Amino acid sequence: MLSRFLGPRYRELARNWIPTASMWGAVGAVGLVWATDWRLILDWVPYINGKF
Amino acid sequence: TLTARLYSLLFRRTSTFALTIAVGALFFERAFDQGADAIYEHINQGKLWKHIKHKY
Amino acid sequence: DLELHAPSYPWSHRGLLSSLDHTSIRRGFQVYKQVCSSCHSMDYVAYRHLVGVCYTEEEAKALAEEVEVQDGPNEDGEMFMRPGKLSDYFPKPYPNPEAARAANNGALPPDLSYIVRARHGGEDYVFSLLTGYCEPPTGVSLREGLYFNPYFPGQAIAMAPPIYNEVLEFDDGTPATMSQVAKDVCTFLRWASEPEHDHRKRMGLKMLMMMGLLLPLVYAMKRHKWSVLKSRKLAYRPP
Amino acid sequence: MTNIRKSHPLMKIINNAFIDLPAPSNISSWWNFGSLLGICLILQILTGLFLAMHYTSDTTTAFSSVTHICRDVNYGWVIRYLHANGASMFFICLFIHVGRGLYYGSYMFLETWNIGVVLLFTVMATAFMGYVLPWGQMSFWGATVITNLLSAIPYIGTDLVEWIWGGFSVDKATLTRFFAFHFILPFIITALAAVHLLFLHETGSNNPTGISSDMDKIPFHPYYTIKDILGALFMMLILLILVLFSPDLLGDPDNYTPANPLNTPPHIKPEWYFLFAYAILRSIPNKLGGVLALVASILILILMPMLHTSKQRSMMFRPLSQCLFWMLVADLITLTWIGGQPVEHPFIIIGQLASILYFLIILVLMPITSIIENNLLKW
Amino acid sequence: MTNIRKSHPLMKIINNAFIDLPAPSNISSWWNFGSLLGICLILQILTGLFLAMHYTSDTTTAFSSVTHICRDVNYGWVIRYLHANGASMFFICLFIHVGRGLYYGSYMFLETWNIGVVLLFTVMATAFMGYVLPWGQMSFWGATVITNLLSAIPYIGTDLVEWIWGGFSVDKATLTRFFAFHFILPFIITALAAVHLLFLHETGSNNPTGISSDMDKIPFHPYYTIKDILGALFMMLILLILVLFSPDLLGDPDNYTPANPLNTPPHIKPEWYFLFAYAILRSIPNKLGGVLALVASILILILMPMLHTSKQRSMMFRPLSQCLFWMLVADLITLTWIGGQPVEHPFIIIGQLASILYFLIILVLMPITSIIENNLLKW
Amino acid sequence: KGFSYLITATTTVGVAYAAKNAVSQFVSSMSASADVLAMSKIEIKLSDIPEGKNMAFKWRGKPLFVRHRTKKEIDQEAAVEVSQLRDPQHDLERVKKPEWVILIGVCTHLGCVPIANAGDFGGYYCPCHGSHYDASGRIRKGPAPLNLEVPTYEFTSDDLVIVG
Amino acid sequence: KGFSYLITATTTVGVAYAAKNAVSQFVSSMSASADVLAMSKIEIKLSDIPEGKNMAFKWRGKPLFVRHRTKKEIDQEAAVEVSQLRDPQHDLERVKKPEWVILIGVCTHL
Ligand code: HEC
Ligand code: HEM
Ligand code: HEM
Ligand code: HEM
Ligand code: HEM
Ligand code: FES
Repeated sequence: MLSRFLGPRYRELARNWIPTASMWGAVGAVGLVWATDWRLILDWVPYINGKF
Repeated sequence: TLTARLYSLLFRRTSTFALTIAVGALFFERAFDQGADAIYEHINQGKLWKHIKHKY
Repeated sequence: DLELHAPSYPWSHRGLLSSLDHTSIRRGFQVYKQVCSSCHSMDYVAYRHLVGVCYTEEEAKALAEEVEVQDGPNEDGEMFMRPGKLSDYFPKPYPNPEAARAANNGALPPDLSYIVRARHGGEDYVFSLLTGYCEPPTGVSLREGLYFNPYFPGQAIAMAPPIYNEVLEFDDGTPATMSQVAKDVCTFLRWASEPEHDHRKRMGLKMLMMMGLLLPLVYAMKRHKWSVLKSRKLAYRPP
Repeated sequence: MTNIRKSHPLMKIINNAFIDLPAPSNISSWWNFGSLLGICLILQILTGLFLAMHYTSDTTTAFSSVTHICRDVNYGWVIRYLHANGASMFFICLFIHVGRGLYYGSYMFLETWNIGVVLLFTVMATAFMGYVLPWGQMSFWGATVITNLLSAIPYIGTDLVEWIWGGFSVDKATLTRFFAFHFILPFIITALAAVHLLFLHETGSNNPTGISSDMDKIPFHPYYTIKDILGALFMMLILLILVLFSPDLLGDPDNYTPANPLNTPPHIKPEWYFLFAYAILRSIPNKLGGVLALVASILILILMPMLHTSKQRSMMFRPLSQCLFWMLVADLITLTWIGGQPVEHPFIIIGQLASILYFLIILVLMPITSIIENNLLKW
Repeated sequence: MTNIRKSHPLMKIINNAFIDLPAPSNISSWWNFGSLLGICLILQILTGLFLAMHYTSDTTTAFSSVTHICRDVNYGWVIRYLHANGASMFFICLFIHVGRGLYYGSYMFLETWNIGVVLLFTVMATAFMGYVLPWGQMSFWGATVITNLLSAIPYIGTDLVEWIWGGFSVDKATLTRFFAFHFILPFIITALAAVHLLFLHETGSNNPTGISSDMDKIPFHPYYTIKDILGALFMMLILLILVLFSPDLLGDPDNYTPANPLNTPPHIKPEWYFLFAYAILRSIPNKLGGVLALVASILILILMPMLHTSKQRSMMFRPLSQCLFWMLVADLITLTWIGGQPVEHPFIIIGQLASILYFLIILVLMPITSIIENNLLKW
Repeated sequence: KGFSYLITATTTVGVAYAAKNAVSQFVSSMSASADVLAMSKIEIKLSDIPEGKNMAFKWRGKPLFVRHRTKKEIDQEAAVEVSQLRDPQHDLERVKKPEWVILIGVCTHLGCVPIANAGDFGGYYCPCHGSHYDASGRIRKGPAPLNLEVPTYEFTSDDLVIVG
Repeated sequence: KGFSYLITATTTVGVAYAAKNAVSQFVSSMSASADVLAMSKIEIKLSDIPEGKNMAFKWRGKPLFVRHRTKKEIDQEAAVEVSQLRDPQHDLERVKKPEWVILIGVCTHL
């Protein structure tokens, strides 16, 4: 976890996997709000909000 | 074909696959619950407490 | 001996996805309160469960305060009597089982919180029982105090006729015919035994639909991923 | 440098047990029940824990606790009836599993077969204690009868019975110890099921044909895993139908009366899944003979690898023996029905013949027949 | 013909486990605390079961049931005090085991160390719940305080408190569910311990010298089986002095009082094995900071493998680091004593200083000392 | 590929809904029971308690104190100083009827039982650490984080107050 | 060899003593607790009661009717035909003391 991981190839690899990791995090966020039935997000949503 | 565009758009990436599944479940739970409650109240009409609440 | 089984009556809730008529539950609670509660008990059901099923909150509160229920020791050293509220179970009519046995001829009125889930036959039993009273047949002489009911095991139930025509006045104005009273009380007792009867059925409905959807697709998945083995078309080429 | 599936020490066993396990290519659906058992056990563990979440194993409050679960706790009725019907369905799959083992000649696998017999014993004991827990009329009276059956043992009978009771009769102590035993035993079943799988994996599996499939094995992951999931979905279908449309279909209503040790119920029938032995227990007039017959009815599975004599491992190619096996299944159904019925004129003799024929098929008829086709097929 | 010990599946597993496992010869006494842990766990698995069969987990009979076990049960007091003092000795052995791992650099076996941290977490949760079970004044009030600590988490911290509580306060549901979880969890401990051993076997034990001893390994069966027998018996010696002579020596006497949610006890503490973390809890004025410090005090063991900078993995040859380690041990004992005392002058400042010193040693002093250490020895 | 993966996607969304709506069953089961909720509703507080006296209950599961403070005790809390402490919060502000002051019972900042009734600095004296809550509950002698938070209520009438 | 194996034998005999005691504590903890063998145990009745008196008792969990069966009742019970009785138990075989007959107060048949 040191200067080894810092380098142009590692930065480029970061850039390559940023879209995938970021929208994986989006997947996780959507799954979390769905599972928890988080109102503070779901109220702002369309048709879904009619559940409450 | 609509299926071909669908796959090329949001099915190739497994992470986009998961996003599609999750956002689909978001609306599937809503639609299925509304539809099943609708069928249930239609089958049992005038018997559930919701249908007879207004009397009292 | 013999055991005359109860015929299968066509109850409204008998259907696969049919729930009880909650207005019939409202009517069937009144008969329990004014007739059955005089000797029987429903200890496992409180006024709280009544709301949203056959009464609203204010009516439930008024009904609960109609009766008087015992609360714990006051700040003086003794029992203090208070009117009931939402979180009070249905009042016991008799202080203890011994008082119940002594007050009656010597029998015990079973609690109705489960009498429909305990008697073999269910509602069809109880209804028929309440409507099965008749003159004992010739050659049978029941003791004084015993009453003849063919559906009751032994035909020697110690129950005074509970329901007679025009026993109580239904608030909505439905006629007080013994059949109506018995039907409503049996629906109410079934609800008391199985409070989830509505929701369970509702849940079942959904289970019917989605498992009617998951089962093919999952099967469609299996044949999808198992087709490689099902179209192998082997070949043997020895020298 | 190496696949984590086959590099991580913990992942080694999982990969070799469920991912890259060589399984026979022609495995029928009758083997899916092997998964259906295990998955079902987890529900019994999963549900049974939540019942233990709200439960006071006390004579004066156990029934009240169960009613409070089914009436007050959020969706407590779901968990309770899921648990009970899951136990019944568990025994359904256990019987089907034993039938599959008998048919396709799996008892040649010895160690797995004996371990499975031990599993069966433990599961039946667990179900007995579980039915004791609700403390209804049938609960208490069936427990009293079944534990009194142990008095037939010579010399140490009464002391053993009083030991199991924890006192002089089924009471506070009996219920309290039964709850803890019911808690512990399923974990023993889980460890023993792990041992079962460990023993099985060394001999592969028995395909329906019975011939060795070592040369037609297939990877486990893309295959049966999905088929096992489909089987689990069908099992969930049956279980959910049972729970959601008739929770007390497989259960005597008399249990809903609080256990009163003053009134014997009109019938003392145990659960549906025990009568097949209970009927045998009723058949033998002698009490000790009855208990020995009852235990031997289950123990007879151990003798099965010894009694097999047909030179073919499986039952796929033995017609007369197949008729015998289906006669055995019909006998089991008849024994269950007889155990359901009381002890009267038409049922006593039927139970006698059912027990005699059930033992006769396994001990005499099946091996003698197995000789017959061997002589018929020029070997 | 093959030797059954090294050919039978179960016998092969046991043989590789603790029969012919190549272990270092210079393994000191401090490694015995490995086996002893499991032994106590086994005893803890055992006695609790015999407690669980006379415990009615209800707030109106829990204390009465415990008194019943101690008084009107054949040799029940022995079982109950065996349970309590066995918990105390289990935590003694766990702390000594963690100290051994820290000293001789056994955290270099990564997976075993992580699994050990998980075991520590789950066993401490189990012990907390078990101490809640007897339903004394100290039990109830400690449960209230400790669960109420979870309110500090933002947003969703409030909701977890009633979820765990099962209501609006520690009441019926909390006691029953704590009994259920306290029953189930030790089997999870057993599973994780089996995985711990599994991970340890792939590298072998670490000798006190730290350097690999693959040229000196000796078989386990003749030598260490008797050594761990001696260790377990010696541990039983102390345990029996605890139970038989002064049973309530480790425990607040106020626990022998029916729990009453109307009178806080004058003196409030967790058990002796939790006071050390309670010290850091009361050190940080901020509630959320207190909970984070509580988690970190244990979780900091996960950072230890990374912070190791000395070229030696063994602490035998590290004098300065040895003084630092013993200062850390004194720091932990000081934290325990401070947690015992009420929060007043001068205990408050001593607690702050001890917490800061503990974190500072584990995070900063040890690595800097290791670096100057290596500089002092040409590496 | 789209057709096959669409079959897979539909199966996955069905399984997802089932899994959510079963794990939610279990979690809600472990949540608070209906009886607890029906006990945590409005609680019946009656006349009983006479003036100038503090008495306790266990509403919501916590040791609520309702102190009937005399109308003279209302004037005595009027003399209770405000600004210089941590929580001035005049007793009139807390409760509409200072004749009947009510507050949840737990001492914040881990305190031994403050002596009840009129106390000696105005309503209590917390022995473990300072504070010594006022007759309105406020931190009377000390900066102790905050006073015993007052439960909300919709009191029916005098000698009839319901708390919730 | 004899010396070393004597050390072995003494160790294992001490361990056998300790092991039996340790397991016997558990097995006895299985056995009837003190309370259950103080009330459900034998309860010792009385015999000062007059003739033809069913001394009302409550033990074993059930009521106890110990009645002083008078001589007339004794001979009537003995003369009662066992064959017609639903129970195939003769009066003299059912009772050890004809003039003091003890029965559990509960009836069968609920
Ligand atoms: C009014 C609507 C009702 C209903 C639905 C029932 N009862 Fe009664 N009951 C009474 C007594 C003394 C007994 C004991 C008789 C015996 O069990 O031997 C009973 C019994 C019952 C049963 C049990 C029948 C069975 O199958 O076991 C049931 C289902 C039942 N009752 C329902 C006494 C009374 C009254 C005395 C004044 C009144 C009024 C009622 N009962 C009314 C009702
Ligand atoms: C081997 C799997 C299991 C089987 C076959 C089984 C079987 C049963 C049965 C048949 C009942 C009676 C249910 C009723 O009559 O309503 C029962 C009850 C019970 N079981 Fe289980 N059980 C199993 C696993 C477990 C486990 C692991 C636990 C504990 C975690 C548990 C806890 C309970 C409890 C508390 C009851 C009483 C509540 C009730 O009656 O449902 N069970 N069990
Ligand atoms: C606790 C319940 C049980 C579980 C979880 C279990 C688990 C399994 C599993 C998963 C399989 C592989 C799938 C299969 O072949 O069907 C299997 C196979 C087997 N089990 Fe069981 N089993 C149980 C009970 C039994 C019983 C009661 C027996 C009989 C005594 C038994 C004997 C066998 C045999 C012989 C096989 C090999 C079948 C074959 O591959 O042809 N098991 N078991
Ligand atoms: C991981 C090992 C275990 C530890 C460290 C542990 C710890 C404890 C502790 C500290 C107590 C409180 C004792 C007291 O205050 O008197 C306790 C009580 C209890 N434990 Fe455990 N326990 C363990 C395993 C078990 C198991 C496996 C069971 C169930 C079989 C069990 C059942 C009980 C019961 C019923 C009580 C209440 C009886 C009592 O407190 O005296 N324990 N446990
Ligand atoms: C549940 C309680 C535990 C059990 C039953 C257990 C079991 C064992 C056993 C039997 C050994 C081998 C003997 C020994 O080297 O000491 C061992 C080694 C080890 N355990 Fe644990 N352990 C437990 C808790 C922990 C904890 C809390 C940690 C630290 C986080 C840990 C880390 C280790 C390490 C590092 C080793 C290797 C020691 C060496 O190589 O010298 N264990 N464990
Ligand atoms: S002690 Fe009660 S406020 Fe500090």
